[PDB]
Amino acid sequence: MQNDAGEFVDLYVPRKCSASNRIIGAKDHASIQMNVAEVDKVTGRFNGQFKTYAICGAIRRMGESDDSILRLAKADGIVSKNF
Amino acid sequence: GRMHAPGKGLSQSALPYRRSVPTWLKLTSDDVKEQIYKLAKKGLTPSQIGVILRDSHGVAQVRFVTGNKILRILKSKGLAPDLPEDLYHLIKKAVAVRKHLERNRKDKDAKFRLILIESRIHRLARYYKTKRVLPPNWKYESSTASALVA
Amino acid sequence: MPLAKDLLHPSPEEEKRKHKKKRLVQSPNSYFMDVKCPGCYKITTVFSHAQTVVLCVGCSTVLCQPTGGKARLTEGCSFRRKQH
Amino acid sequence: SAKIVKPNGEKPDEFESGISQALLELEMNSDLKAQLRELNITAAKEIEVGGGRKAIIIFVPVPQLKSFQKIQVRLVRELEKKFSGKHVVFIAQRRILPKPTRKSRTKNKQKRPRSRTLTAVHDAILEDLVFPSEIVGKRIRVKLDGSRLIKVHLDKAQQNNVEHKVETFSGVYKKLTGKDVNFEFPEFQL
Amino acid sequence: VRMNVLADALKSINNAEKRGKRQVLIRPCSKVIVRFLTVMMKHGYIGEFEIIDDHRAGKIVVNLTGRLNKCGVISPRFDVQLKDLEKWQNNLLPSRQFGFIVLTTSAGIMDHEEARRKHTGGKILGFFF
RNA sequence: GCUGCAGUUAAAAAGCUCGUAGUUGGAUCUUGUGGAGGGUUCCCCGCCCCUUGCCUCUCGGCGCCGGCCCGAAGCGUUUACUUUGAAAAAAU
Repeated sequence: MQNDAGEFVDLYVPRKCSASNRIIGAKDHASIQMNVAEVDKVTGRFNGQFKTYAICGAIRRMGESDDSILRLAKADGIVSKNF
Repeated sequence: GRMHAPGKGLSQSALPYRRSVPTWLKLTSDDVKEQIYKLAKKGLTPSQIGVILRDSHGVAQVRFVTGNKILRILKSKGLAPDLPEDLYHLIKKAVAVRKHLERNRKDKDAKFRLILIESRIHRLARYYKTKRVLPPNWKYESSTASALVA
Repeated sequence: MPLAKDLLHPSPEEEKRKHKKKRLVQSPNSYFMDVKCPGCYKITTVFSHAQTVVLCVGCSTVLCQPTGGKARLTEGCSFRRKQH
Repeated sequence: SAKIVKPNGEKPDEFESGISQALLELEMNSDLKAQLRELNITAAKEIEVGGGRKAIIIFVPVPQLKSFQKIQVRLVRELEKKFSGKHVVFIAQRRILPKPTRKSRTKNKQKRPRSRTLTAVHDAILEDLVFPSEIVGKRIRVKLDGSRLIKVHLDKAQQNNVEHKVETFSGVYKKLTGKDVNFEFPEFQL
Repeated sequence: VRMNVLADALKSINNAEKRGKRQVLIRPCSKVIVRFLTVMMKHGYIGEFEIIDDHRAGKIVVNLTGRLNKCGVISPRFDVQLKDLEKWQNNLLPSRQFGFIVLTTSAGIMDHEEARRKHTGGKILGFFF
């Protein structure tokens, strides 16, 4: 939200589900934020760098979060587009 | 669903996307027309010519070898009948049930099925009368019906 | 079906399994074949779901019999499909 | 006679008299003398293709074209041998009639046949280019800018007769109709 | 029986969006459906789409982006005049700031904001937001 | 209750099927480059194939050194729809 002077007027901007493009509400206690370690390419070891995803509670309780986290990890380089 | 029954089955033909004649087919357009003209002399209706040609010769769809549907091919030589295929078979079915009911007046199922055939004759004749295939004065009658198929 | 399977590229084993009218584009399961018999050897063409009791050019009394599904051959030398 | 191409006033052009000379002189050797009979070619043109090279288009009248295709497999191979490294296509001389409803003069005394519609002509021109091979199916992609692309599927037999000409087919169909086309082979076909 | 094809196309998209599916298949295709989809795509509510030829009216596959709240049809194609269009957008839209009515007019199928620039009335087809 | 209600159990679906009038009815038949206003492609001119779709007169002014051109007319298959003109007491 902006006004005609171009300044912003929301209290905060809420996050959206990485699998589904829908807003995660302030009381969605079934939702999660996932965090995953990157590894260096010469020795397969943690360098302290990481990647993150957020998942809606409605997609978790129907059983679709495992396949959603897998598609996200194949779209990024982690699973390397072969299986 | 079916027009006079509770059934809703799905069986029908499914034509391929490719309209072309196949390279192995030895027949040609005017020899297919002569085979159609010979089979018509035996009194075969258009629906019977297409199965004899599909089963015993190479032609899967006559309309793809010869550019015309086979009732047109017979009409252009005057070989086609006056009363059309389906209306002939419906009228032939109604006279068989009427020969049953003259001696079996207790058969109340046969009485009910005759209403469902003759109301299907009336619906199909009303269609053909608007497209000029039949005279405007054409009428099915329960006394006359035996004379329509002689 | 998962949440994300693409509809434009069914595998041939997904397409061959389903009904002829419910495929992405329609196609028949029936075919044409060439058939040959003992005693007289002029080859002839037959449709696999025939309704006619076929007689060959070799004048044998039955080449095949009709049935509620595919027609059955009288132990003829070929059941070979034509390619197209 | 020679210079068989085009209506009156248009006829004398060097390129198009050159291609029609190269066609009509070929009946003089004993092999094509069996099957050519001075049959009409209505026009020809030489046109650019995407590789910076050239190709030729030959225009054939409709009741003659059913006889040309029966010998085209040898007749085009002889012409592509004789010309300077060119690619050749034969296409029909189809006419389009305008839309009768508020885009033409119209009356009850003659009706526009559906065989003379723009859609029935443009989708017939597509079958002429590919002739040694057969169309297995079409798809159309609509882009986010509102443009269209056509995807054509060609049969998997006879690849060797068309794979080296898909780059001229796109450029020829673009110049005959104004539309983008790609030519492709299927994963599998029933 | 099937009395109207545009109502099937939009009900089929609307049920697929609510299940969270990434694609949907529409059948039969029509000239009216392709022109309606194009208006939603140009405003950013759906992804790109592809048409399949089968020699029997055809089919469409559409890509979904998760932004669409609803799309729908008004079944009698009522006529509208520029003076009465305010009453229809007061009834059908969720806010004055977003969402669109779709009209058919002699200048084409279009967005109700374009019909005011072109100074034209028409018949109502549907809406989206 | 048109916008806008309800009918398993609270009031309420004809015992069942056919059928004339009434209401409703599947897909399909001509587009992108160039210029103005405006944008960075689309709305007005002229074009791949037709741009008022044709046509050739004759009573009747125009352009020029008789003949050839450009505004009426025959009219664009018939209607609904929509946008614009005209014409409708005052008082309220």
